[PDB]
Amino acid sequence: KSHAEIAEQAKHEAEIETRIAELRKEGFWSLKRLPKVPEPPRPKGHWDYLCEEMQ
Amino acid sequence: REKRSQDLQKLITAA
Amino acid sequence: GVTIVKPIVYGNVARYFGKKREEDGHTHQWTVYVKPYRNEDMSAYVKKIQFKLHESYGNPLRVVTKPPYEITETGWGEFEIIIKIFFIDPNERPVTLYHLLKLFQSDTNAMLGKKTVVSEFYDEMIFQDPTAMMQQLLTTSRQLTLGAYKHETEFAELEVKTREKLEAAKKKTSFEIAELKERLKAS
Repeated sequence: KSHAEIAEQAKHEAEIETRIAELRKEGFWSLKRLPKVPEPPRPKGHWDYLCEEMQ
Repeated sequence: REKRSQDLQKLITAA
Repeated sequence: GVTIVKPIVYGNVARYFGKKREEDGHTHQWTVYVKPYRNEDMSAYVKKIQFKLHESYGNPLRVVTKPPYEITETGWGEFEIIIKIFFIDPNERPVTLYHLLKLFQSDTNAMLGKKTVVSEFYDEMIFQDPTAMMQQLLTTSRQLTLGAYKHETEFAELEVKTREKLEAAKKKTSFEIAELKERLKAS
Protein backbone atom coordinates (compact mmCIF):
# COMPACT_ATOMS: atom_id res chain seq x y z
CA LYS A 1 0.00 0.00 0.00
CA SER A 2 1.15 3.58 0.75
CA HIS A 3 0.38 4.38 -2.90
CA ALA A 4 -2.78 5.85 -4.42
CA GLU A 5 -4.27 5.96 -0.91
CA ILE A 6 -6.72 8.62 -2.13
CA ALA A 7 -9.10 5.91 -3.36
CA GLU A 8 -9.36 4.71 0.25
CA GLN A 9 -9.20 8.06 2.06
CA ALA A 10 -11.78 10.00 0.02
CA LYS A 11 -14.26 7.32 1.08
CA HIS A 12 -13.88 8.50 4.68
CA GLU A 13 -14.58 12.10 3.66
CA ALA A 14 -17.66 10.95 1.75
CA GLU A 15 -18.71 9.05 4.88
CA ILE A 16 -18.27 12.22 6.94
CA GLU A 17 -20.46 14.09 4.47
CA THR A 18 -23.12 11.36 4.65
CA ARG A 19 -22.86 11.50 8.45
CA ILE A 20 -23.63 15.22 8.37
CA ALA A 21 -26.48 14.55 5.92
CA GLU A 22 -27.95 11.93 8.28
CA LEU A 23 -27.57 14.25 11.27
CA ARG A 24 -29.65 16.71 9.25
CA LYS A 25 -32.07 13.91 8.36
CA GLU A 26 -33.14 12.78 11.85
CA GLY A 27 -30.03 13.40 13.95
CA PHE A 28 -26.90 11.48 14.92
CA TRP A 29 -27.26 11.81 18.71
CA SER A 30 -30.56 13.11 20.06
CA LEU A 31 -29.83 16.46 21.69
CA LYS A 32 -30.24 16.46 25.48
CA ARG A 33 -31.80 13.03 25.87
CA LEU A 34 -33.65 12.72 29.21
CA PRO A 35 -31.76 15.45 31.14
CA LYS A 36 -34.31 16.03 33.91
CA VAL A 37 -37.41 14.32 35.33
CA PRO A 38 -38.42 15.84 38.70
CA GLU A 39 -41.93 14.37 39.08
CA PRO A 40 -42.17 13.33 42.77
CA PRO A 41 -43.87 9.97 43.39
CA ARG A 42 -47.03 9.75 45.46
CA PRO A 43 -46.68 8.63 49.10
CA LYS A 44 -47.74 5.12 48.11
CA GLY A 45 -50.56 5.35 45.58
CA HIS A 46 -53.90 3.59 46.01
CA TRP A 47 -53.47 2.26 42.48
CA ASP A 48 -50.02 0.91 43.39
CA TYR A 49 -51.49 -1.00 46.34
CA LEU A 50 -54.21 -2.30 44.02
CA CYS A 51 -51.60 -3.40 41.47
CA GLU A 52 -49.53 -5.15 44.16
CA GLU A 53 -52.56 -7.05 45.47
CA MET A 54 -53.55 -7.74 41.86
CA GLN A 55 -50.21 -9.36 41.07
CA ARG B 1 -5.52 10.99 10.83
CA GLU B 2 -5.22 14.61 12.00
CA LYS B 3 -3.60 14.13 15.42
CA ARG B 4 -1.27 11.53 13.93
CA SER B 5 -0.43 13.99 11.15
CA GLN B 6 0.53 16.55 13.78
CA ASP B 7 2.56 13.96 15.70
CA LEU B 8 4.36 12.75 12.57
CA GLN B 9 5.11 16.31 11.46
CA LYS B 10 6.66 17.00 14.87
CA LEU B 11 8.62 13.74 14.57
CA ILE B 12 9.91 14.68 11.11
CA THR B 13 10.91 18.07 12.53
CA ALA B 14 12.83 16.34 15.32
CA ALA B 15 14.20 13.82 12.81
CA GLY C 1 37.30 -42.11 6.39
CA VAL C 2 34.40 -40.15 7.90
CA THR C 3 34.77 -36.38 8.31
CA ILE C 4 31.99 -34.21 9.75
CA VAL C 5 32.36 -30.42 9.88
CA LYS C 6 30.31 -28.43 12.40
CA PRO C 7 30.62 -24.67 11.71
CA ILE C 8 30.52 -22.50 14.83
CA VAL C 9 30.90 -18.82 15.71
CA TYR C 10 32.41 -17.60 18.99
CA GLY C 11 32.85 -14.07 20.27
CA ASN C 12 31.46 -11.44 22.61
CA VAL C 13 29.29 -8.33 22.61
CA ALA C 14 30.02 -5.34 24.85
CA ARG C 15 28.04 -2.26 25.87
CA TYR C 16 29.56 0.84 27.46
CA PHE C 17 27.87 2.07 30.63
CA GLY C 18 28.57 5.68 29.64
CA LYS C 19 30.53 6.24 32.86
CA LYS C 20 32.92 4.29 35.06
CA ARG C 21 31.48 2.41 38.06
CA GLU C 22 31.12 4.46 41.25
CA GLU C 23 33.45 2.24 43.30
CA ASP C 24 33.60 -1.07 41.44
CA GLY C 25 35.80 -0.18 38.47
CA HIS C 26 33.83 -1.61 35.56
CA THR C 27 32.99 0.29 32.38
CA HIS C 28 31.49 -2.23 29.93
CA GLN C 29 28.91 -4.99 30.24
CA TRP C 30 30.07 -7.81 27.99
CA THR C 31 28.73 -11.26 27.13
CA VAL C 32 31.08 -13.90 25.73
CA TYR C 33 29.22 -16.56 23.77
CA VAL C 34 29.59 -19.63 21.57
CA LYS C 35 26.82 -20.47 19.11
CA PRO C 36 26.56 -22.44 15.86
CA TYR C 37 26.52 -20.93 12.39
CA ARG C 38 23.83 -23.33 11.16
CA ASN C 39 20.42 -23.46 12.85
CA GLU C 40 21.02 -26.63 14.86
CA ASP C 41 21.15 -27.63 18.53
CA MET C 42 24.79 -28.04 19.54
CA SER C 43 23.90 -29.78 22.82
CA ALA C 44 23.05 -32.89 20.77
CA TYR C 45 26.83 -33.46 20.68
CA VAL C 46 28.23 -30.85 23.11
CA LYS C 47 28.22 -31.65 26.83
CA LYS C 48 29.67 -28.43 28.26
CA ILE C 49 31.69 -25.38 27.23
CA GLN C 50 34.03 -23.88 29.84
CA PHE C 51 34.97 -20.19 29.75
CA LYS C 52 38.13 -19.41 31.75
CA LEU C 53 38.07 -15.68 32.47
CA HIS C 54 40.76 -13.56 34.11
CA GLU C 55 41.87 -14.53 37.61
CA SER C 56 40.63 -11.18 38.96
CA TYR C 57 37.05 -12.49 39.00
CA GLY C 58 35.72 -14.60 41.84
CA ASN C 59 35.12 -17.61 39.58
CA PRO C 60 37.22 -17.47 36.37
CA LEU C 61 36.09 -20.87 35.05
CA ARG C 62 32.48 -20.49 33.92
CA VAL C 63 30.37 -23.32 32.48
CA VAL C 64 27.28 -23.61 30.28
CA THR C 65 25.25 -26.64 29.19
CA LYS C 66 22.62 -25.80 26.57
CA PRO C 67 22.49 -24.47 22.95
CA PRO C 68 23.09 -20.80 23.89
CA TYR C 69 26.49 -20.98 25.76
CA GLU C 70 26.78 -17.33 26.91
CA ILE C 71 27.97 -15.77 30.17
CA THR C 72 27.10 -12.14 30.91
CA GLU C 73 29.72 -10.31 32.96
CA THR C 74 31.01 -6.79 33.55
CA GLY C 75 34.64 -5.73 33.36
CA TRP C 76 37.06 -2.89 32.76
CA GLY C 77 39.77 -4.17 30.40
CA GLU C 78 40.43 -6.58 27.55
CA PHE C 79 41.85 -10.05 28.15
CA GLU C 80 42.09 -13.44 26.47
CA ILE C 81 39.26 -15.89 27.22
CA ILE C 82 40.13 -19.59 26.89
CA ILE C 83 37.06 -21.50 25.66
CA LYS C 84 37.15 -25.31 25.89
CA ILE C 85 34.32 -27.26 24.24
CA PHE C 86 33.60 -30.68 25.75
CA PHE C 87 31.59 -33.25 23.79
CA ILE C 88 29.17 -35.89 25.03
CA ASP C 89 31.50 -38.65 23.85
CA PRO C 90 34.40 -38.75 26.36
CA ASN C 91 36.58 -40.46 23.73
CA GLU C 92 36.52 -37.30 21.58
CA ARG C 93 39.20 -34.74 22.40
CA PRO C 94 37.73 -31.39 23.53
CA VAL C 95 38.24 -28.36 21.30
CA THR C 96 40.06 -25.31 22.69
CA LEU C 97 39.41 -21.80 21.36
CA TYR C 98 41.17 -18.51 22.16
CA HIS C 99 39.09 -15.32 21.98
CA LEU C 100 40.32 -11.82 22.87
CA LEU C 101 37.63 -10.00 24.86
CA LYS C 102 37.13 -6.74 22.93
CA LEU C 103 35.45 -3.88 24.82
CA PHE C 104 36.75 -0.65 23.26
CA GLN C 105 35.90 0.72 19.82
CA SER C 106 38.31 1.92 17.16
CA ASP C 107 38.56 5.62 16.37
CA THR C 108 36.49 5.12 13.21
CA ASN C 109 33.73 3.21 15.00
CA ALA C 110 33.91 5.57 17.99
CA MET C 111 33.26 8.56 15.73
CA LEU C 112 30.12 6.80 14.44
CA GLY C 113 28.55 6.85 17.91
CA LYS C 114 27.56 3.17 17.82
CA LYS C 115 27.15 1.82 21.35
CA THR C 116 27.43 -1.97 20.91
CA VAL C 117 30.82 -3.58 20.32
CA VAL C 118 30.88 -6.98 18.59
CA SER C 119 33.73 -9.37 17.82
CA GLU C 120 33.04 -12.98 16.81
CA PHE C 121 35.04 -15.18 14.44
CA TYR C 122 33.91 -17.95 12.12
CA ASP C 123 35.26 -21.40 12.99
CA GLU C 124 34.63 -25.04 12.10
CA MET C 125 34.97 -28.10 14.34
CA ILE C 126 36.45 -30.91 12.23
CA PHE C 127 35.65 -34.42 13.49
CA GLN C 128 38.04 -36.77 11.68
CA ASP C 129 37.28 -40.48 12.10
CA PRO C 130 34.74 -39.95 14.90
CA THR C 131 33.26 -42.76 16.97
CA ALA C 132 29.99 -44.40 15.96
CA MET C 133 28.15 -42.73 18.84
CA MET C 134 29.72 -39.35 18.06
CA GLN C 135 28.94 -39.79 14.36
CA GLN C 136 25.29 -40.55 15.14
CA LEU C 137 25.07 -37.56 17.50
CA LEU C 138 26.56 -35.23 14.89
CA THR C 139 24.30 -36.55 12.12
CA THR C 140 21.12 -36.54 14.24
CA SER C 141 21.32 -32.89 15.31
CA ARG C 142 17.94 -31.16 15.19
CA GLN C 143 17.09 -27.56 14.37
CA LEU C 144 17.45 -25.08 17.23
CA THR C 145 14.88 -22.35 16.51
CA LEU C 146 12.08 -21.72 14.03
CA GLY C 147 13.43 -18.27 13.09
CA ALA C 148 16.63 -17.27 11.36
CA TYR C 149 20.15 -17.20 12.80
CA LYS C 150 22.44 -14.22 12.30
CA HIS C 151 25.83 -12.83 13.30
CA GLU C 152 26.90 -9.23 13.80
CA THR C 153 30.63 -9.60 13.28
CA GLU C 154 31.92 -6.00 13.50
CA PHE C 155 28.29 -4.63 13.56
CA ALA C 156 29.67 -1.34 12.22
CA GLU C 157 28.66 -2.49 8.73
CA LEU C 158 25.59 -4.53 9.71
CA GLU C 159 24.07 -1.45 11.35
CA VAL C 160 24.39 0.52 8.10
CA LYS C 161 23.06 -2.44 6.11
CA THR C 162 19.99 -2.59 8.36
CA ARG C 163 19.44 1.18 8.46
CA GLU C 164 19.58 1.59 4.67
CA LYS C 165 16.33 -0.41 4.61
CA LEU C 166 14.72 0.51 7.94
CA GLU C 167 15.10 4.29 7.69
CA ALA C 168 14.28 4.16 3.97
CA ALA C 169 10.95 2.41 4.56
CA LYS C 170 10.19 4.56 7.61
CA LYS C 171 10.76 7.82 5.71
CA LYS C 172 8.79 6.57 2.71
CA THR C 173 5.80 5.69 4.91
CA SER C 174 6.06 8.97 6.83
CA PHE C 175 6.03 10.94 3.57
CA GLU C 176 3.22 8.93 1.96
CA ILE C 177 1.18 9.65 5.10
CA ALA C 178 1.95 13.31 5.79
CA GLU C 179 1.99 14.60 2.21
CA LEU C 180 -1.24 12.82 1.26
CA LYS C 181 -3.52 12.93 4.32
CA GLU C 182 -3.13 16.69 4.84
CA ARG C 183 -4.28 17.32 1.26
CA LEU C 184 -7.10 14.80 1.70
CA LYS C 185 -8.26 16.79 4.73
CA ALA C 186 -7.92 19.99 2.69
CA SER C 187 -10.48 18.54 0.26
